[PDB]
Amino acid sequence: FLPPGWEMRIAPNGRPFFIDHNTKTTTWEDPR
Amino acid sequence: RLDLPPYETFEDL
Repeated sequence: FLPPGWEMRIAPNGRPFFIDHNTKTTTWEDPR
Repeated sequence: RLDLPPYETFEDL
């Protein structure tokens, strides 16, 4: 359901982000 | 634009 390396994680400020672990980049918007 | 913090690695998958 969630692509390998892609993680849905939140920051303690209440902001959710998708982190791609292979490219190790922070993505805010859903790439679809 | 929502502030983006420089990627820090949280618990690895």
